[PDB]
Parts: sequence; C-alpha cells; structure tokens
Amino acid sequence: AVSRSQRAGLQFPVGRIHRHLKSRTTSHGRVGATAAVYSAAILEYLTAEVLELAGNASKDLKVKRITPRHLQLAIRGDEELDSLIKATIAGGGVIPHIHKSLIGKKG
Amino acid sequence: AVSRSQRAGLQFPVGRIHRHLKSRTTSHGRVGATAAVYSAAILEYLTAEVLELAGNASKDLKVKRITPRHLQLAIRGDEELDSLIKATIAGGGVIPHIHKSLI
Amino acid sequence: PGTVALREIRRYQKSTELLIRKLPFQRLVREIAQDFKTDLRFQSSAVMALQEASEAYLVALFEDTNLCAIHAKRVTIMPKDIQLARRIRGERA
Amino acid sequence: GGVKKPHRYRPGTVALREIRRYQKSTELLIRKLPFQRLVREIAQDFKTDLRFQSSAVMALQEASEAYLVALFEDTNLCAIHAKRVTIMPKDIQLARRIRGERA
Amino acid sequence: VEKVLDRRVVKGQVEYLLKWKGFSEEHNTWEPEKNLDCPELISEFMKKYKKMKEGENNKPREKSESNKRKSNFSNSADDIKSKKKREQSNDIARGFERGLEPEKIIGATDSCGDLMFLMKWKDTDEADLVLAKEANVKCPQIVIAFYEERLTWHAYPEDAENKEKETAKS
Amino acid sequence: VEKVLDRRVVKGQVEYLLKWKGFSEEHNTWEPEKNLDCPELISEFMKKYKKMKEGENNKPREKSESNKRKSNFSNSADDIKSKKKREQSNDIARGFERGLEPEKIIGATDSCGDLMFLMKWKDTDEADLVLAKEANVKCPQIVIAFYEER
Amino acid sequence: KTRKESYAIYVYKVLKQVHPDTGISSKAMSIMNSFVNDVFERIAGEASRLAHYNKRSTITSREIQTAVRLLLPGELAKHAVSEGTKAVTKYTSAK
Amino acid sequence: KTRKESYAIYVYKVLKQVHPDTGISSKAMSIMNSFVNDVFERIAGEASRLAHYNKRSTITSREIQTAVRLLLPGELAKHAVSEGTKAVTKYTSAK
Amino acid sequence: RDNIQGITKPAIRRLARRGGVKRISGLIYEETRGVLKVFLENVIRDAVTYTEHAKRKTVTAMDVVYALKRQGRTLYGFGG
Amino acid sequence: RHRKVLRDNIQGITKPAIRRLARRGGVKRISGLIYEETRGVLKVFLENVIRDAVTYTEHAKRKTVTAMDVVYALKRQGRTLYGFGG
DNA sequence: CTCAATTGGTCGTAGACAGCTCTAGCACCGCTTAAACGCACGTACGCGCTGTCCCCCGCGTTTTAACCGCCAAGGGGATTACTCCCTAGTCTCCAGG
DNA sequence: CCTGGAGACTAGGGAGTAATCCCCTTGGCGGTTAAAACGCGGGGGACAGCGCGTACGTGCGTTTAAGCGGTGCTAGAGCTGTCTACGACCAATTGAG
Repeated sequence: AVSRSQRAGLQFPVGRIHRHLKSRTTSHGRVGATAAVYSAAILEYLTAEVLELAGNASKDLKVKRITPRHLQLAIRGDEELDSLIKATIAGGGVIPHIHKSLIGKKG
Repeated sequence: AVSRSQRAGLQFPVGRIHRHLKSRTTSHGRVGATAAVYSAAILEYLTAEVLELAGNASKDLKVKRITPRHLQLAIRGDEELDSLIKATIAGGGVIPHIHKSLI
Repeated sequence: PGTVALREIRRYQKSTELLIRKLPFQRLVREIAQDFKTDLRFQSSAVMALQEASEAYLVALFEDTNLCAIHAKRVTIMPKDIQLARRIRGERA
Repeated sequence: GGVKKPHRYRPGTVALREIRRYQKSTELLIRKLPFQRLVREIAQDFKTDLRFQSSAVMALQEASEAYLVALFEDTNLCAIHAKRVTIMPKDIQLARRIRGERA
Repeated sequence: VEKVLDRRVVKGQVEYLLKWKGFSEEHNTWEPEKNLDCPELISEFMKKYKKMKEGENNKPREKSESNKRKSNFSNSADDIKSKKKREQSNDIARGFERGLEPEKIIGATDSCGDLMFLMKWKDTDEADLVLAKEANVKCPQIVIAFYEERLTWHAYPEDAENKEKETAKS
Repeated sequence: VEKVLDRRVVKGQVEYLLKWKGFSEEHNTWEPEKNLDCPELISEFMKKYKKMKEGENNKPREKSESNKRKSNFSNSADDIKSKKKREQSNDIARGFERGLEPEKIIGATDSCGDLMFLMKWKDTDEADLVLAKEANVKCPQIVIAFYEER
Repeated sequence: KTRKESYAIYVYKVLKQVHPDTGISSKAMSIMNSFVNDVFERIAGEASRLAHYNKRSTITSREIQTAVRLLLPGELAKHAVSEGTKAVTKYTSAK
Repeated sequence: KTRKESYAIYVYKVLKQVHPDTGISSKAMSIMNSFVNDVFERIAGEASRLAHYNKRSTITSREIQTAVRLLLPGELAKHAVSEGTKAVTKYTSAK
Repeated sequence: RDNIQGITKPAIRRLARRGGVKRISGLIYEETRGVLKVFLENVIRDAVTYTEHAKRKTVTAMDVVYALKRQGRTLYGFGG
Repeated sequence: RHRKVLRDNIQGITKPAIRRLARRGGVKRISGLIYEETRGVLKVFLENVIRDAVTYTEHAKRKTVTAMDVVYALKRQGRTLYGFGG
C-alpha cells in the first residue's frame, strides 16, 4: 500500500495537518497537498532539534533513561531557542549561575 | 427594512458588525444574531468612555480643534485604562512624574 | 560565614524537589474560590499543574530582584526593589 | 545667573528647566533627513533595490518615541536605588534583562 | 414618526415616543418596536441625547429653584447593580422605622463608585441596604456617623515609593 | 526664578511665588501681578495646574482629620497674620476673608471618612469644606437637593 | 466584508457626540477609528478561538460574555452586564 | 469515544529510528507533545491572518515559508528552507 | 491555624536559593504573600469563568493551560 | 534614478537629539558613553522591523513598503501604531 | 476491535501577472535664519574610606501539624441518541459605503 | 456615480440536558519521625556622613546643512478581464494509532 508519507519521505502525517489547517482557516479554505508537506517538515525539524540537543548531555551522567531536566538545559542553554520560546519548562528549574558575590566579607 | 437595528436601540450600526463575523466560520460553524448585538454594546461603551473624558478634559480653552496631546489624558491618566490598552499611543508626551529626590 | 550556604545553592540547583505543600496550599485557593461562587469542585492534576508553574514563577521573580543588587554593590535583597522591577513588565503593584 | 552676566549658570538650573519645557508643547525631536539615511543602509543588505513611501518614516518616528522614552524611564527609575543621580551605560543591559530582552 | 423626545425603560423594554406628523402633544402614544422602517432615525436620536447629559457644567444651580437634576427617568432602568444587591429592585426597604444604633463598620466588595454599604443591626443579624434619598432627611446624623472606616484606602502606590527612596539614598 | 510652587487667590488677586536660587521655601516673598514681567512662566504653570488636578480623582489620599481650621476665628483684623503651610490650600479664601454667598455643593467621594462637603462660592474658581452642623440651619434646602442628584 | 476602509460614512458623521464648543480635526479621527477596530478584531478572534477548546461551534449570546470577563478585569466586569442585558431584553422573539 | 488526536507515538517513531538504545518515560512525553501543539497554533494563526487582508482564500507555498522567516530569525531559518525545498523537489519529480 | 498561614518562613528560603540569593531579609516572608495573593487571584477569577463557559462545575487541568496562555506565563503540561 | 549609494552613515547621527529625547522621561544628567551605547541597541531594535517589513512586502507581491505593512510589523513586537488602517 | 488516511472522479470559480490610468517616488541644487558640535574651566556628587544602629547566619531544642496508608458515601466527568424551531443558501428589490 | 446584504424562504445539521458507564474527590480517624516555631552567640549587612577625583554642565565660535517645497523624470500602487490549473466534496481500498 502507498501513501503520502512514504512518497515525500517524512514521518509526520499529511492528513492530520491538512485537517487541522482547515479549522484555523477562515471561510472554506482549499488546503491541498502542497501546503501540508512544507508545514509538517518544519515541525519535525523543530522536534528533532531539541531531541538532538538533549541527547548530547545525557551521555555525560551515565544514564540511559530520558530525564525532563535535560530538555530544559537544551533550550535555555542555547541563545537561539531561548529568545523564541518564552515559556518555562515544568519540572526542570533554571541554569546554575556562577558569580563572585556569594562568599563572606563582600567580594 | 427591519434588519437588526430596528429591534435594538444602539449608537453603532448592528448590521455593520456581522459583516466581518461571517468570514470566520471555522469548519462547520454558525454566526448568531444576538452575538453582534452583544459585541457592539461593549464597543459603544468603550468609545463613549473615552468620548466623555475627551469632552470633560477641555472646559477652559474652548478651542474648536481637538489636539492630539489632550486625548492622551484619558488613557495615561487612568490606571484601569492604561493597563487594558497594551498598544502604544501614536505621539509623544508622558506624565511629568516630579519626584522629591530630583529637586 | 559563607561556607554553609555555598553548598545549599548547588544542592537545590541540581534537584527539582517539591518544595510547595499540597494540603495547606489547597485551602488557600479554596478560601478564595468559595467567595466568588459557591458549590465548586477541584481535581488533583490542577494543583500539580499550578505548582509546576509557581515553582518557575518564584525563581523568575527572585532573579529580577537579585540582579538589581550586583550593580548597586549589594548582597541582600530588599522589598522596595520588587515594586520597582514589577513596573517594567506590566504587573506593577 | 543672568543673561547679561559674565559668569555662567550653575549645573542644576537649565537641566531641570529642560524637563518642564517639554511638558507644554508637542514637537518631534527625531529628525527626518539624517534619520532616513540610516534606514537605507540596513534595507540594502542582502536584498534588491527597494523603495519607500512618505508614511513609513512618519510611522517609524512615532514608534520610536514610545520606545526611547519607555527605555529611558526604566533607567531613570533604577538609577535612584543605586544612591546616585546620573545614569550609567552598563545599566541598560541590566534593565533589558528584567523586561525579557537578552543582554 | 418625526422627532423622538421621551425615552424610558418599562420592564426591560426601551420605549420610543414617536411624534406623529400633523398631531398635537396630547395624541402621542407609546409605539413599541415591532413594525417600523427607520434605520436612520434610531441613530440620529441618540446623537443628541448624549449631549444633554454632559451639558451640566459642574451641576449648575441657581437660588430661584427651577433646576431639577436627574440621572435617568427610570433610575438606571430596571437592571440595577449598585446600592442594593441580587439585582431585581428594592425588595426590602425597612429599618429606619425602629431607630437603633449600629454595631460596627466592616468591609464589603469594592467597585468603581457607589459601593454596597452594609449596615448592621443589634441583636439580630439583619442586613439592610439603603438607596433612597428620603432616609437622609429625617435623620441625617445616622447617615453621617455611618461613614467612618468602611473601605481602607491608604495612598497611591507611586507616591509611596518616592518617600521610601530618600531614607536610603544618603 | 525657576518654577512656581505656591499660588493663592486672596481678595480676588492671583499672586505667584518668587522661587529664589540659593535659598529655600521660607526665603520667598510675594509680588503683585502688575509688578512681574515673565510671560513664559504663566502658560507653563497654567497647563500644569489643570493636569495636576485632573489626575487627582477616584478616592484620593487622606488629609488631617478631626480639624475645623476656621469655624469662628476671632476679631480685630483677622487677616494679615503670619503664614499657614507650604501647600496650595491652607491659606486660601474660604469665604470668611471675603464674605460671599454659597452657590451649590459639588464633589462626591467615598473613602475612609466622612462625606466631602465641598462648598463652592459664587464667582470663585476654588472651593472649600464646611461644617455638617451649620449647613441645615442657614440654607437647608441645598443640602437636601444635593443628595437627590443621582 | 474584507475591505480595508470599510468605515467611512459613519466615521465622518461623528460630530455631535462630544461638546458643541469643540470640533474634531483631521488627525484625531484616525486614532479613534482604529481604537474600536482593534477591539472588534480582538473580540472576533477570541470568539472564534474560545469555542474549539470547549467543544462548540455556534456563537450564541453566552459566548460573548466570556470574552468580556476574560479581557476586562474583575473591577470593571460587573459594569458591562447591565449594558449587555439591555440589548438582549430589548430584542423580542428571543427569550 | 471521539477524543482529540494527540502526538504520543509520533515522536517515539522517529526517536527509535535514530537512537534505538534510548528509552523514554510517561512523564517526559506530554511535555514534548504540548510544545508542538503550542508552536503549530501560532503558525496556523499567522498563515490565516495573512489571507483576510490580501483577499486570498487558498494557502500556497509562500504562506508556510513566510511564517518561518517571521518567527525564526536569520540565524536559524537559513537551513530550514533548504531542508524543506528537498521535500518539494522529490515530490514533484517521480513517485 | 488559618488558611493564610500556609507559606512558612523556611519554604521561601528554600526556593530563593535556586536563583542565587545570598541573604534573605525578614520582611520578605511578610511581603511575598501580598504578591502571591494577587498572582493567584488572576488564575482563580479565570478558572471559574472557564468552568462556567463550558457549563460545568469542576475545574480540570485542561483549562489551566488555556487560562495561563493569555496571562503571559505559558506552561507546557496537560495539553495546550 | 532609484536610491543613493550612502555609506558610513554612523557618523551623521544627531548628538543633541539623544540628549533632548531623554529629558521627556525625567533623566537629569547623562554620561559620555551614552551616545556610543544607544546606537549599539538602536540597530538591533530596528533590524527586527526592517527584516519583517521586506518579508511582508514580498508576501503581498509588492516591492514598495506602503502604509499597511508597518502596522503588521509593529504588531508582532507589541507596538501597534494608531492612525494607520485598523 | 475502530472510523483515520488514502487514491484520483470532474469542470467548480481560485489565481498568475500582461496592460492602463494619471500618484507623489525622490534627482537637482532654489532660499531662510537657527542647529551641529569644538573643548573653555565652573563646582555637581563618583563609590573609595570606615563611623556604629540593633539586622539575622548557624543549625540547639523538641511544639505544632508536614503528609503517610488506605474508609467506602454517592459528586458529576464526557460522552452518545432524540427530534426542537436555530438562520445557511442564494433570487433579484431599490438601500447605502 | 457604486455593487451587497435585505426579505421571503424552508435546507442543513447544532443546542438543550434525558440516559447511565464503572472508579475521582472530600470528610473523616489514626499516628511515623519530616522539618515546623522561637529567639541564642557574635559573623560582618545597611545607613549616616567627611573629604575632594573624574570628566559633566553650560555659553560662544564657526560653520555647510536643516526645513519647505521649488520643479519635473519616466519608476511606482490598484483596477480590469482575459486564460489558467489547484484540489472543494465524493465513494470506498485495506492499514495506523
């Protein structure tokens, strides 16, 4: 059996995005097959980028289980994803800050 | 010509509110008749709340030309109105917050 | 002294523990919810979702107050700086 | 301090009067001819030769007024808690971090 | 159908006294909105009604009377929200016929003008809210002594920050 | 002269304060309007006095309570005297120094305290407060009509 | 419908809504026309978005009261119910 | 049961193809699933708002590329267009 | 005790140490509640409205994600 | 006849204008490095609108920025200028 | 399992971008009268030194009430079917942007 | 002048709130050893104030451009009405979530 996912070479569905784009489109939109492949590819790339950035810090602590703390460091650590995603990761905290004003007798 | 303005007394035209609501159908949708009537009342009240302040701010000059600087006294002068309007006012001029440490 | 409070920062920055209560924290929300409309109901996931956001909001509010003391050559926070920092975002007082 | 006196004024009169002088007149402090030369330098980066109308500059001049004063007010309010009266160039990066901007 | 002047709300229905062409003032009857054809007369009638409400320059009043002021002909129509509560109208208007002393002054819900002033009573815990102006004429001392410490209002948040900064600058 | 701080209207005359440099607020005297010569220090103050008054609405701050100020002063030249305070009110024409008839009652607040009985005089841009006991004895018809406004 | 300058006759007709001792200029009408248009667009966008999360489609009279309560704070939300109920009670053949 | 379609195993299907020796839990999946749903609604709204003022009703290929350039800056949207052009080039070529 | 005494003194000190606060004043324990009340009231007033808009009587976790989106503090949790 | 080739426009910036614009907010005195520090943020603030106006003009199949793309570019940053369309 | 994705009917009425009318793009270099910006030498208040009020770190003692396991009444979640009286489609009158 | 709901109509397909699946929330009692409140020694914060550096405030000198629009080349919107090709909604294969 053939489908639209195996023709373009993408793991994201084509019908789901086409059905979801018809709700936000005003009146009766004509969302064909040329408007979903370009939309799902960006979402797949954005989803894979966070996973690839989080996988680089999971092998340093010697742990095979995926922890939610590694996803927050992959977003707040980079200067490109921190300015875009203005939300906060639930159950991750912040990045450790190092300063010279955390001792006795001032600095 | 009854339409919807003959059954509801309002300042803003009722027939001019549902003209833009028919485009946002969102798949199988439907536009109600009382929705536009309820939406126009809030807009009329918000417009009158500023039109009354614009007339009350001028009572000593009696100028026949409304200056853009006098219209900023209703938004920047009310804390409940400055926080609701998140947009920036087109024009200069602020509030002269004179502090005791500056003099 | 500064050796005891030095490791406490790293002990909290490496583990995301549940520092917010569950039973006494729900009563504070219920006392305000009962004043608006009576005969209400709540779940168990809503409290956790609110606590997960409050744990980040507290740190976000404390960072803005702690950053206003490095330039002024200070190490102790002050309640007067919170009101001045809240005016820039839009919450004010 | 007078106008026909050989000695000059004291540092604390003209600087205080300039704040009140701009609270009764509505003028545009941003220029038009020197300000238009900086937009074309950035608009001709890695794109083709484009044009502009007589409304984009007027809109940018009004948009920059609501931003420059808003950015200066935060620095002026933050400079009081530092036991000082003059603003510092390093305070802009600290004030932009509270609003959400990177530094 | 000429020029509307009278306007009142009867049971949630805003009436419109349409002036008949070629008739006197005694033949004007209330014509409900059910069969009309005037989309411009409704918009042109409210253009002059708002000008009369703002024409009072600080409430003008002379010494020869003949200067009666009023907010509306039906007192904010029928769906009122200030003074009393639970909408509707004045269901309970008893309390001044006994003449007692108030217990204490507590707080209530804040609003943007005309707050719900709750008046307590001795022995029983009956809650009564006044709204009529006739109760402040027979006994004006009770209305004056009632307003003492109802809503706690300190000062503006912007003015308090200026005085607190002078104690740490020097 | 830097700016105008004190401004009172006494005996139908508007006098401005001369802010002298190198001194304070106690070293400033008074001068008539016909003796001054500064047209640039009039419009700038008139445009600010209205802005400072239009923004002081919606239950403002409190003041010194339990004080009658006037209420039967004395005799033998009750004018001249010394100086009250350093604000815009205090030493102002409250009707006792001019002898005018009241016009109407304005002002309607709802804060922690009594009602604001702002009595406005005839041909006067300013107003002051009056007592609640002597208002229903002289002209009680105005106090009744004031409550039946809304 | 979808035009940019859909309002032109109703904008110039506003002249008696203010004080008779003053008149509107040419630079004060564009600031007032866009103010109501922005609020109308925001209301139209919120009405078409708050119905999908609650499983709805028909925008009746109950879907408009939520947008006013969510946008305006609680200190001024009760002042609009009296104005909104007058437009509903006046409309006959709808109760 | 007509519930909403959520992206649960869609991320796992791609994670198992690249790193088969990795295991995810039931708590870190909902955090990644909600992010895509929150980032897609903004793109959908930006694409829908660009057709009401331009007198359009058909979504072409430029509406999707404009949102990436508007949201993502020039430091990250340079490779996205190059990666997306290959999917369109391989689709119109052959089966 | 009362419901207003939920937040203790060490609870705020254990949370302020995550950002980088060295010394904590004594007035913070009494000033944080005044801000927390206003921060929670904005969500309380929205939860009841979201519950009444759907003709329901129970506040679920799905409406909190939609209510926090308009307040500016978006959090990824149960949907949204 | 199109556009003039202007180069080195960072030297022609008005100096007293930056000092006059700060007097409206309430700034008493200023430093000497403010004129060099403000330009380093002005370009970054203007690039977020310049890069968006060109995209908005190209999306509408046009080449000249009219009086409508500026509103769409300013609405993304939370500005929304008044007096230009709706 | 269920009820989503899919291929490829078929002439519906969307869209690409030529040509035309007659706006206001922005070159060259006209005039009026106060701004740009060099670097004098007055006297503001930088942020170092170190005076001295009554703050609050570290981690004792042992109250008050964190939050653990596991009772079992009957709240009201989130749907699925019935059949009320909502207001689209789209003809062609004589209003209005 | 322009160019779209208005009104009559009677199709399409949703709100109201009945029925009833199969396990949450909240009042309640009993009781581990978490981290609760109060206020002890003596670390080194904040605030008040003396002394006098660095490099700003405030006019004049000398420009060579600032502002309004002065005049007129040949690019620039939007409107019009041809031809063109994406993918509405339809039925129903055979496999993902």
